[PDB]
Amino acid sequence: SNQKAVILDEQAIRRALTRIAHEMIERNKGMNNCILVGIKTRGIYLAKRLAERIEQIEGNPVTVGEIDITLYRDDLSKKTSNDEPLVKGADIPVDITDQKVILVDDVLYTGRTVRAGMDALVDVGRPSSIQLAVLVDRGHRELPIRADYIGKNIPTSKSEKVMVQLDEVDQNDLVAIYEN
Amino acid sequence: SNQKAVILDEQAIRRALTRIAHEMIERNKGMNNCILVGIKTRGIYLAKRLAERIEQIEGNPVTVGEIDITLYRDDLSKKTSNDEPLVKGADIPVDITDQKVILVDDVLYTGRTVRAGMDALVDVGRPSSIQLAVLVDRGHRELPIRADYIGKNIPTSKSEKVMVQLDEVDQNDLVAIYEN
Repeated sequence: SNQKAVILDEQAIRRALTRIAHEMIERNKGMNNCILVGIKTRGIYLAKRLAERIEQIEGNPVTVGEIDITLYRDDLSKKTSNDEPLVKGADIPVDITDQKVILVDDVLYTGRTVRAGMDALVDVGRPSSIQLAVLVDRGHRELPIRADYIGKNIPTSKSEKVMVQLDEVDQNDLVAIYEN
Repeated sequence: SNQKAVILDEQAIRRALTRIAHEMIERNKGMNNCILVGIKTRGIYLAKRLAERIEQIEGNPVTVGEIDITLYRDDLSKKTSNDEPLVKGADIPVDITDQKVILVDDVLYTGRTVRAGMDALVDVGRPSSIQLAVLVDRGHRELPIRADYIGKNIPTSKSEKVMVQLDEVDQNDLVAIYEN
């Protein structure tokens, strides 16, 4: 059992998202004229949970969009994690120009997925600003990107992988770190 | 005289660049296989100064590239600062793929110029990472960008402008803050 450790149990996930929701409301005037955009399949589901939490706290709906991204690599190396983002498409159901957008990512690692998400946003509109909310920050950035909202920060080596499980995809809520 | 204040005199500029040069060498194995790329006219001149400082400390030359960017705005508002970057072109004289690149900016403000600089880099190659060095960070980010190396951090309001003067452009070395 010693090559996996739980870094967020289901309670901690709920608590972290609830805290992020409150931080969004405090920093962004109750989230009027602010849109959440998920990246990664699990980032999308997290953005939808966050929108529902903000609606319950504030009483007004929050719009959610999605950016569909797959990460590839240029070589045959299985150890190194996928680090070249391909934007498959995007669906943001309202105009973002002059609005605040918050990108929602499950795990902040190299920053490359975020960079492609910002590019996809500025391709469809001219938001007044883009912020970044992440469930876990595991360090090892390869770009000059930082999150505005963080569920939990953990130290990691490059030999490790962080796995997020969500009910919607995986039929359970958990975050764990694994040795590769 | 009370609508301008000097935040870096010529001594402080020299000292800040010398400190950034040492920090680059400590963090990046003496800057072998690391390229500096300036953005903004003054960011280019700063990158060339930094390269010369690293050469003097380490003894090996450092390659400098340039990205040519002009900032525009979509409206007639003179108060708000220019916030839409147009990449006019780039000249990076070596391949950047699998190399470390450091972008050099004079003043970090919204982050939008940096975002266009990263995009221009990933359009011509696949660097192993991109870092960011700035002479001054004046806050008020509009994107989730942070510098890796900072000469000086200052608090500012949106009513203020930061002016960098360099010998190469302005015939003097100074940084000041002004009330708009």
